Amino acid sequence: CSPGIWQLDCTHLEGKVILVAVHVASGYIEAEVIPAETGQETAYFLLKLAGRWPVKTVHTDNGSNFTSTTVKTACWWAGIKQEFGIESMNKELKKIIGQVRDQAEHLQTAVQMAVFIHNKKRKGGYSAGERIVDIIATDI
Amino acid sequence: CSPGIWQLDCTHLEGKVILVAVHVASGYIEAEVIPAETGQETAYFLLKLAGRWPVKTVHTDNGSNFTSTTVKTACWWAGIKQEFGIESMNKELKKIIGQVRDQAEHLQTAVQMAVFIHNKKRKGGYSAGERIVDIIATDI
Ligand SMILES: [As]
Ligand SMILES: [As]
Ligand SMILES: [As]
Ligand SMILES: [As]
Repeated sequence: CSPGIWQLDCTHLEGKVILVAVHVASGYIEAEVIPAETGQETAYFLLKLAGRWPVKTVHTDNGSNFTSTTVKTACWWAGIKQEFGIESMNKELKKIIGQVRDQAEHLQTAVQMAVFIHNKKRKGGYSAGERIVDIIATDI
Repeated sequence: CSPGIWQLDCTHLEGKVILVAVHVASGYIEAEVIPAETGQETAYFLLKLAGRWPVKTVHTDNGSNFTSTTVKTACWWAGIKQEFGIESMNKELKKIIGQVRDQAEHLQTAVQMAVFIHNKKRKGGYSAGERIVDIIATDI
């Protein structure tokens, strides 16, 4: 699929919220533990993502995630569209979080350790972190 | 220079702390407004950075920035070394922040807008965001 398509959803763990972005073409992920599910936090994450990758469109599993004017303003400013109307990651990620959870005091540390492990793991046969960079560089 | 060298420093603005990472070979930046200058926040940012890019070494302008065991543990786990013993960005970035500051309520929004503007600006003649991806993909 197109190199500009992203998936953005939130999951819950230990009473906290984890924001999870997936680059659909590569399987690369970025993730953050956020205070709670707020439009303001979603908007921040979108702006950071867009300043780093060529983000064209973002899909989500919960469309109400994007209804706040803060989110719509971020998407407007960054030139991002949404699709009005991947699972192997959110499973794998929570699996990897589980494996490393006791090795870190704060969930946020375990989450970033798990993202690192996911993006560097070679499946075949590049890693997801290698694929995204190769896909983006190629499209240039 | 080598594609694995990063620069990480903190600057201050409006009573808040901005963490600024620069990919030395490309001029690409990532930045975050953080509560205050804490080892814990530095460690989080390092782990996120490392899960996304092939980070080998990080330089800083304030070596005491890296003395907390939290930071040393993050660097240990991610395989990152520091150099025991770029300015055009921190100037340009605060300049760009200034230009957009009134267009956003929170400094954190202005910071991400400024990072976006910096990484997408074409100097010549790719943008910094294009250069980093091309440098990393090539080194694969
Ligand atoms: As969400
Ligand atoms: As959007
Ligand atoms: As700092
Ligand atoms: As280090």
